[PDB]
Parts: sequence; structure tokens; C-alpha cells
Amino acid sequence: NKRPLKSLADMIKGKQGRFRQNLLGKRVDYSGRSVITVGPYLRLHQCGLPKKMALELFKPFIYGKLELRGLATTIKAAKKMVEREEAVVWDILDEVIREHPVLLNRAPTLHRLGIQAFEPVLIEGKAIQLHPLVCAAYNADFDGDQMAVHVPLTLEAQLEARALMMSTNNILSPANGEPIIVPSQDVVLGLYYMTRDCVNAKGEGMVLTGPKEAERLYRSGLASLHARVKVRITEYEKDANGELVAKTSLKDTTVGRAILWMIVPKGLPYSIVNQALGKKAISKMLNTCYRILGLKPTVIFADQIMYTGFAYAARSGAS
Amino acid sequence: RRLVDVAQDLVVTEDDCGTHEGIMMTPVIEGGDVKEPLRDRVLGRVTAEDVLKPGTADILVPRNTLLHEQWCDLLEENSVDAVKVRSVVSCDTDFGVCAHCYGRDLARGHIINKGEAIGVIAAQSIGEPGTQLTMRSSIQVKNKG
Amino acid sequence: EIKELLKLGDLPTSGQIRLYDGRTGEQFERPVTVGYMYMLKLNHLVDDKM
Amino acid sequence: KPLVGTGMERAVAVDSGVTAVAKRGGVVQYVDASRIVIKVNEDEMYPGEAGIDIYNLTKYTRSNQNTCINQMPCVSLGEPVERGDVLADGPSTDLGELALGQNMRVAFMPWNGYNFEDSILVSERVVQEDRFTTIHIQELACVSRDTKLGPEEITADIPNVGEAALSKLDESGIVYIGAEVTGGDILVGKVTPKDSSLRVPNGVSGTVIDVQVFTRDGVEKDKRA
Amino acid sequence: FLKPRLVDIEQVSSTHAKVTLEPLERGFGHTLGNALRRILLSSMPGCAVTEVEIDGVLHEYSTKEGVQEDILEILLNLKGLAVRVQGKDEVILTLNKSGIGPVTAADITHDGDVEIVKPQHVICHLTDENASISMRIKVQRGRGYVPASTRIRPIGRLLVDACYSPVERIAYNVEAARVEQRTDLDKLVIEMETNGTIDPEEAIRRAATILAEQLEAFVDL
Amino acid sequence: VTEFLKPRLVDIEQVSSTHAKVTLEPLERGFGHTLGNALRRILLSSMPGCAVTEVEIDGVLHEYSTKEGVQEDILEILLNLKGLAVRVQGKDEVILTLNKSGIGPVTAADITHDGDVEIVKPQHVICHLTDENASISMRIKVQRGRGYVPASTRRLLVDACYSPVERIAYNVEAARVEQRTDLDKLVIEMETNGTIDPEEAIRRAATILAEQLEAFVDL
Amino acid sequence: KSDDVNGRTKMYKNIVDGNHQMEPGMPESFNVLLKEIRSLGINIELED
Amino acid sequence: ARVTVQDAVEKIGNRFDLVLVAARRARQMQVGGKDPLVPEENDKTTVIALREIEEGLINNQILDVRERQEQQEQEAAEL
RNA sequence: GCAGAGGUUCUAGCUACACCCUCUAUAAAAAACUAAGGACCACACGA
Ligand SMILES: [Mg+2]
Repeated sequence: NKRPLKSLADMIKGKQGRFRQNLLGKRVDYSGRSVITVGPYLRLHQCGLPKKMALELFKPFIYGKLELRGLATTIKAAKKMVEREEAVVWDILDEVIREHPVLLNRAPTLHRLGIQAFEPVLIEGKAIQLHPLVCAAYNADFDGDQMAVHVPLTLEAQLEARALMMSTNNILSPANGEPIIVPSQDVVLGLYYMTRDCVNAKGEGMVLTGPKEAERLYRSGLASLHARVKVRITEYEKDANGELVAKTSLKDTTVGRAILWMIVPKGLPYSIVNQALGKKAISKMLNTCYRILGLKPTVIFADQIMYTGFAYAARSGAS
Repeated sequence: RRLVDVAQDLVVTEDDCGTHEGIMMTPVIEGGDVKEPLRDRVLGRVTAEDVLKPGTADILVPRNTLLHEQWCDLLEENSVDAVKVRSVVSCDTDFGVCAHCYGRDLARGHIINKGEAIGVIAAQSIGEPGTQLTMRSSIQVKNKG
Repeated sequence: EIKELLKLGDLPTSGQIRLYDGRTGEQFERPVTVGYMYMLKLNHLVDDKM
Repeated sequence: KPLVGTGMERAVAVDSGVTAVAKRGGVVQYVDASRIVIKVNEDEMYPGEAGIDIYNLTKYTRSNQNTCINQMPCVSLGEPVERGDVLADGPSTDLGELALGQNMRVAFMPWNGYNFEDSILVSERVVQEDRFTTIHIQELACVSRDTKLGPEEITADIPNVGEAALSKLDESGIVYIGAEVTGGDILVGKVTPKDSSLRVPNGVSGTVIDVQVFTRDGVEKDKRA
Repeated sequence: FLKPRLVDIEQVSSTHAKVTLEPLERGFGHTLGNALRRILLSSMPGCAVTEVEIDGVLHEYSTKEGVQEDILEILLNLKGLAVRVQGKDEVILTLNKSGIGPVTAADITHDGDVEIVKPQHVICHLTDENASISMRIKVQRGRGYVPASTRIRPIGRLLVDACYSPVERIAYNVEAARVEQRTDLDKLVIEMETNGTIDPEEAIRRAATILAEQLEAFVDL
Repeated sequence: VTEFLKPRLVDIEQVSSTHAKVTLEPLERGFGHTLGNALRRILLSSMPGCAVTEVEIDGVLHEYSTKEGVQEDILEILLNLKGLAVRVQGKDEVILTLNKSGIGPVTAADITHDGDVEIVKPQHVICHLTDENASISMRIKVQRGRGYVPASTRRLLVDACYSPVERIAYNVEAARVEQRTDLDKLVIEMETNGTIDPEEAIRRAATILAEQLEAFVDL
Repeated sequence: KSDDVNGRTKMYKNIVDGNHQMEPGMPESFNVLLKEIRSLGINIELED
Repeated sequence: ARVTVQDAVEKIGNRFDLVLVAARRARQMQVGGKDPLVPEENDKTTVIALREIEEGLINNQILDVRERQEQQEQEAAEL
């Protein structure tokens, strides 16, 4: 083919050389790829994952559990059982995915948060489901974007994946202290539509007992989502030595802003949900939540805010 | 690739070095307004010498305390101008740097763990926005002062 | 021309109509845009990628 | 056909070879899902060796990207046809117009995040009415090369396999035409001299449409051949 | 409270009718309409075709001479026919046609109970003079949509995706009633669209039983 | 074909009696949303309950006013009243008086019985008094309503939350009993003012909904 | 997980045993690299 | 089940020694017949070790002294 | 069950990653079972 034939130095240098092709980064087992799916019902500590992919990746674990439970005497019979996809095999599979993190991995892993751990949720289908919040961290679209899944094997590997690589453990990007799981595209639009006001909207003017009454009025349909109404809130502040004090007052606001109040944790003040709540406002909100409440309350609050943003963006119909 | 490979030998090997050296962090001015305030420029880094407010001989912030959100908020209301801070360059640790000379992990709200590889973290942080980059009188006072 | 074509049928000239939620059953505020757009199906099926 | 288009879909479909354009006008004497017979008009036929036109539409055929090159008749019996007219709707073609996809109702609104950033949400109605079911033709080719210590046979005698797998195969070890095989099934029985039979890849399924066998001269062909 | 009743059933067309429920108060109208629409569109017992055998067609993708279109289009047309049965849960329909002419559903050799509600539904067109198609259509009752790839023998048997769903478009409107003397009463009118295999009255009555049974988790009947 | 996978209660997390979280595992596809929305609307827009609707202050006639000696405006005073969960007997209306004076909070336990009217929250706070000579007295009107009647649709007019529920939110995720389809897993978190148990309130709502289809059960 | 033959076999036997314990060993790609650099005429070896 | 390991890393302020100590704990639970002190809730060893660390009764010092005592009675077993 | 052979099946089956029993020079009362190979260059496409 009239081409330079590879020498003893062409296989030690270059991209295709042994160093950068087989030593610096090498192909691995227990790995699978598929296109990604939103699946908003997930929590960022977990991700969707097809049954076939969990069956193929966790084949040694399934064989071990089958041997332990005596369903199959031998690896060989157990392997045949995995091929038959017998119903008993799926129940065994659900046991090895209870607390076994997998490393979701997009191909152009530009930064540290390119690969993150997730607790796989067995889904029927063939597309991996990636939590909506971590898409910004992954810089991952839903336009045929494929990301590999790797299975940590040893207790050290799974344990350190859970302790470090979990999306719950990666809230602030290594580049800057700003949060990386911030509501990015659609949930932020839902929150922005939620936290606004008509100067004349249905159910404007009456005083509300609290956020529960605001939700009751909005769901019943007798009050608009964003109408300037005075509500009573039990705002919690930790100005004490770690103790949270309660302040109750009638802050003029809208119904939509009152809806978010039940989502936010206790520590956050009401001044953070009383604006239009754009992308920058939500980023500042999440940063304050991380710096005040901590990590677990921030994770729960992010999940709840994602849920409400998606739900009320669907209810908004922002065409 | 170049950034990662000039790095990857630099990990947080120590916890402190007792070095008074550092870099005097000052909000950057390029003729216009304040591009980055000192609050967002020194946050998460451990100072090298005691910062002082207009009152002299005042230990507003001690020598070796990490500047978290509370300290930075205190700095703004005390109207500080320049804060000397312990820089990773000034660290005298061999085959690595100490935790104090680096500062906050930028991913967790605490000092960097003793051991964590920060060279690769820095290289990836620098190289990640590379795809988002591009390729191609008289002096008038702005406000009262 | 498109507005006149919508006016030819019973459909509104604005091009977007009120839609009711499938689950909740109450109409979405701010009527959403609907229509019959020609969208393909690429040969990058998920079956090939597993 | 696309509800909204450009008008070049007809030009693209006619100019391309996917469809069966009519070289000469006339009337459709006989139309079939596999062939179309056109009776050329008296003023459009040569004095000698004119006869009538016969079009053999290509049925389900394996394509370069494993798709079906299917040509369905677009005319009925007795329908007049003029010169340079479309007669068979080839792949992605409807009434002589290039019909790549399939148009459907589309509502632009966020929906509970299931169309979060660029993802598409599809109703059960689309799947139900088979709007996007696409036939994919796979080319699973089995080869019987020369082997040391004697060659390998294509018979149905395969060791260490069950009778259920061999049920699909015929008496000569070749899958019956039209059989609906599944993932991991066996298609043609080939055993190496001392179990190298061709098998369906795991996951993929479908029904065999035809099994063509090529045998070199000199070696006797089996029963299926 | 008030009890909705079958005040009127406007059979406007052969396929789709307009059922009316009269007594309802605030909320009930929309709530009951949406619940009934979701129950109808979700799970209504249809009798769609699920299995077809042709006299001399080996598989789904082949083609026999004399037929206008492919066997695949024949199967997809067969899925579109609306057929309802009365006694048997399972029935086999034999279709024997010969000569030139479209093969409509009217020529199906129906049994005593099974009957085609849309005899004009065309299946295939025979073109050759000596062209005859003989198919054994297997029609069984079912609920919802189940594809042929997610179910459960001879090579000559052809599987068509099941489409057990008599209803295709359920639209309800809540408007004020015309009671003798009262206010805040709305009537629910449902513009249900069916292929013709289900009676709108019995369809509505069945949807309510399914909802009532699901409700029975918290309520004694 | 008429057989359905009827749900069975699996675990009902009993939060404090003013809150509950009821869930069902089996159910059916698309039926989780149907049942959740039906219950939510049926118990959030129409429920037989008792709540305050109209208050009259002896010394105040106009809303834009405030008594001396009370730190809470009468705008806020009615706000506490509308949250006063009250249960009544067969009588459809009763006037409740709150004649009280002296320095101290005015708890709901100080409401005169005026019969067998029961207040489920005796410790509920209505207003605070800071002057010994200060006296507060108002008449409370309550009716057995059937939903929510805002004051904007109608003497001090206070929003009447007749229904005992305070918050309903159903989340529908996936639950696969054995190895079938991804059937709906309805989980309903409920908060009630206290007049009835949230479980009892959900049961009452379901009885109302089924009792709305008495003629539609094929005999 | 990639190239240690003894490591891969031991890991498989361990996971099917139930003890997710890593027998590290050494990647065979490094041994290939050592052989290729040696074949150039450059002794590259390891100290014990 | 667990979602985050925050309280664990306020218990062990290293985020790295935590992985090592919980890995040793999981190894003891799997290879050995060691009974986890916190009763499991259908949880794997790698997460029940983190649960043990969360309550603060298991860390590097307690694990080290415990295994040292076990070795001590291992010498003392044969007297 | 670690070095070999035999057994009821089906040529051969001794842990070969591999499945049952016997002993150290001898072959059968016995059901679930079996196989351990595989590069580079170009093209097109997706992110
Ligand atoms: Mg993309």
C-alpha cells in the first residue's frame, strides 16, 4: 500500500505508540456504552442503567451470588443461566446493584468531573439515564451523546467511588468554588416563571397562612401561580452558636415564590427566593446553601428544586 | 496534555511549612472598574501575614487562618485593600507543596486534604475552558474619591 | 401567508393553542405551540450502541 | 409525504435511482407488488421491437447501511402513465416525493424535564401506529474454508448442542427460510474437524428473508444448496 | 353531593358518540372527566388482530404474486380493521378471496358472534385473474398495546403487533347544566372516539368500574 | 381482560398526626397519575369541613385599622384565625366568642365552647396582648363548607379553608411487582390541619369519589 | 481489569468467590514496552 | 441506604484515610466472619462500613486497637 | 482433586479458568455436564 511500515520506534512514540495507547490510557473490561437519557425522576446520587448492561457488566458478581445461594453449582451452569436471563437471575442482579457504584464516563473527559460515580437504577430500555443536574458538569447533551460506564470491582474501588466520585460529593467544580450541579436550562426556566408577578393576576391581594396555603390555592386553580400576595413564613436562621432560630413575619411576595419556600432547607433566608431567580440567582442560592447548611441538605435541596422547576416548567407551557 | 504533564508530580505532601513568604493579593484593575474584587480573589487561601484594618497593629485576620466566606465578608466591611496570602509558588516544600500554601480544595468547604493531587486538578481546570476561548490622550476620574 | 393559511381553517391565526395536561387535566397557561413538523429518524439507533 | 416541504423532493426522488420511473408512457396493464407491466401507447412506441414495458421492482434487499431497499407500486390497474413518470415508491418515497421521515404533531413546551435540554419526548401513539419501525437487513455470511486434517462440513451434526436449537435448521444444517430466529440462535451448522457454526449475534433478532449459498465447482452441493 | 347519570348519549356518528353526565359540582366535573379520559385511553378492552397466517407466504417480508402490495402492508392494514366479538375470547377469522378486486373486510367468513363493524376497510387488492389469497386471521381480546416482540411457532405464522384499544381520541368538556332550580352544577360531555368495537355507554360504564375498583384500596364498596 | 392489579398497602410512614405519607406499590401503568390527581383534586377542592369565614371586632369596623395594646395588626389577627382548625357537630353554623383581657397570648383554648364545638388545637395562637387594660373580643362565624371559598368572592371577611387538608403532593415513580412492566408507584404525602386523620381524610376522599360513581358500577 | 493475565484470572476467581480483593501484579503492556525498548538496543530493567 | 459521606468526613477529616479504614472494615466483614456492629438494612459491606464510621465507633484507631487485641488473644490462644 | 488413568454418556474428559468419585500402577456400581485463538491502513458518520 506504499506506506511507511511501522518500526521499533514508531511503536514507542506518537499517539498510537505503546506509551499513550496502552500504558497512559488503556481499554478496560466491565465497560459499556449507550446513548444517554434524561430521566428526571432520578436523584443525582443515582443514574438509570439498562437491564442488559447491568447483566453483562456484573456477570462475575451474578455468578458469585448464584454460587453462594446454590442456584447453580458451577460457574458453567451459572453462565448458561445468565444467557437464559431466567427470572431468578434478575432478582440476583438487583442484589448486586443495591450499593455498587458505577463510573459514568463521557468520552471527552476535559476535567475532573467528567467521570462521576452513580448508584445504578435498573431500567428497562437500552439507554443510560443521566441525572439532569450533572449534565452541565459532564457538558453532556441528549443529542446522541454516549458515555461509557465502568464498574468498580474491589471494595476499595467501590468505596472510594462512593466517597469521592459520587455526584453528591461533587457539587463545587475544582476550577472554582461556584456550584457545578446548578439548575442549568429547563428547571431554571421553570423557577424563573415561578418567581415572577403580574401586576393584576388571579387571586392577588389576600393574605396566605403559609407556603402550604399557596400550594393549595395554586393547585385548586383559584389563584394564579405568580400573584403578589402577603404570606406568613417561618424563616429559620442559625445566627446562634449553631442553633436555628425561627422568625415569623408577613413578607410581601408572590404565590410562586411562596411555593419554593417549602423546598428550601430551614437555614436559608427568604431574601434569596424573593427575586426573579434567574440562573445567577439560583447559582448564588446553591452556593449559599452549600456554605451554610453543608452537603447533604444541599443535595436534598438541589433534588427538590430540580423536581419543582421541572414540574412547574411543564405547568408553565413556556412555548 | 501539556498542562497535565508539566504537572502530575505535584501533590499536597505536607500540612504546613511555616513560611512567611507569599504574594500580596490585590484586586486587579486594567484601567476600568474592578474586574475581580478581593473577596472573590483571596477566598479559600491562607494568608501569610496578619491583615490589618485602617487601625494599625490590628490583627483583623491572624497569620495562618483559611479565608472562608465569613472571613471574606468581614474583609469587605472592614474595607481592606491588599492582603498578603501564602502562594503555592512561595512554598518551600520539596517534591510537593503543603496544604496551607495551597488553600481550599475549591470542591469541598475545607482545607485541601494532605495528599490530594492538585497538579492534575489545576491542569484540567485550566484546559477545560480551552474549547470556550477564541482565536482572533487624557485620564478621567470615574467616581468620587 | 402562513397566518392566512391558519385563518383558512378553524385554527387560530396565532399558530399556538391551549393544551391541557395529560395527567393533571387542567390547561397549560400561556398556550403552547403545536403543529405537524416533518422530523426524521436517524440511523444512530440505541440498539447498535449497546 | 412531508406536509411542509420545498418541491424538490419530487425532483430528488425522480432523479435518484431509488424509484422506478417510466421510460415510456402508456397504461398499467398489470400491477403487482413485485412487478409492474406498462402497455406502451401506440404514439409512444417504435415500429419494431416495441412491445410493452415490464418493470421488476426490487423487493426487500440488503442495503449498504443494512436498510431495506423496498419498492412498492404507486399505481393500480388501468391507470394511465405518461413518459418520465414515477411508478414505484422506493425507499423513503411516497407518491414520487422524497419522504425521508414521518411528520407528526409536535408541541413545543417543557414536559417534566423529559425533554430537558435537547431530548425528544415521544408518545405511545407513535410506537403503536408503527410510524418509525424500520426494517434492517443483516448480512450474516458463513464461510467454509480449507482446514488441516480434512475440511469442515456444513451438515446438521453439531456436538454438545440441544435439539431445540437444531429444530430451526433443516435436515442439511441450514436455517429454514422465513424462520423467526432470536439472539444467540444458530443459523447454519458448521463443525470443524478435530463446533464453529454461525450463530446470530446476541441481542439482535429477526426473521430470515432468504438464504443464498455459493458453492465452488468440484465439491458436491448439499441438500439445501 | 350529586350523582352523575347517563342523561344523554348523542350517537353523532357510527364511530364516535357524545356521552353526557348531568349532576356535578366544583372540581367534580374536571376531576371525573380527566379520570375517565385517562382510564379510557389507558386500558379499554379491545379485540384487535394479533396473529395472521397466509396460505402460501413464508414470512412477514415476502410477496405473493397477484397482490397489489407487500405482505407487510397487508398485515398493517389488518391491524387497522375494527372487529368486536361477543361470546368467545378467542376467534379465528378466515378470509378467502379470488379474482380482481380489493379485498375488503366484508368478505371475511365471520362466525356467529364475531362481526366486522367497518366492512369497507380494505386489506389488499388482488390484481391477477388467477390470483387468490387465503389468510387465517387470529383475533383475540386484550387490554392496552402489546407488541409482537414482547409476547410469550411454525415458520409460516406471521405476528402482527397487537393494538387492543377501541378508543382513539377522548375529549371532555365541562359546562354548566340546565337543572330545574340550582346553580354551581356542571355537565360533563365526553367526545370519545372509537373504532366501532365498543359501545360508548358500556365503555364509560367499564371505565368507572376500573376506577372504582382501584379506589377500593381506601373505600369499602 | 377486566382483571387489574389492585394495589396493596406496603408501608405507610406515619409522620406526626398533622402529616402523613401514604404509598401503594403495585397499581397500574398510568393509573398512579390518575388516582393521585383524582384524590388531590377531590380532597383539595371539595371536602366537608368547618372553618372560619367571617369575624367581627367589637371596636373595629374597617380592615385598615388596628387596636391599641396588640402588636399584631388585625390583618395578621385574621390570618391566625383562618388556620384555626375547628370540628363541629350536626349544627351547620355556630358563633364563637373570644372575650379575654390582660397581658398574655390569646390561645385558641380560650374560645368559648358555645355548645359541643371542639377545637383540635387548644394551644393555637390567635393574637398577643401586652396591656393589662387591653381587652380583645370578637365573634367567629364557621360553617360546614365543601372546599375553599376565598374572601375575594364575597364585618371582616377572612379566607375560609373549609377542607381539612393543608398540602397534597403525589409523586409517581416506577415499581415492578415480580417482573412485569414499570407499573406506577403512587406515594401521597398529606398534611391535615388536625380535624381528621390524614389517613381518615384520604379514606373520606376516596369514599366521596367512589360514591360519585354509584350508578356506574354495572350493578 | 485490562491486561494483567494473572491479575485478571485472580480477580475473576475472587469476584465469583465473593471476595472483591485485588491481586495487583503488573500490566503486561509495560512488559511489552520493556521488550520493545530493549529490542532497540537500550537496556531498561528494574531494581529488586 | 446512603447518598453522601459528608458526616463521615467530618468524623474523619481526611477523605482519604476514610476510604482506607472503611475498606479494611469491609475486608474484615467479607473475608472474615466479623459481625457489623450496626445492623444492616439490606446494605452492602462497602456502605455498612461507612455507616459504622458515621456513628463514630469505627475508625483507624479503634480498628487498629481491635485487630491488635485479636492478635493478642491469637498468641494467647495456645498459651 | 493439582504428577496419570478409569467410570455410567458421546472420540476424548487428568482442575486446562474449567464439573463428580477412586488409588499410586489396577478399571467400574453412578444421575446434573464439556472446548481454553484472532492485527494495521483508508473511508464515512456521531458526539
Ligand atoms: Mg450533545
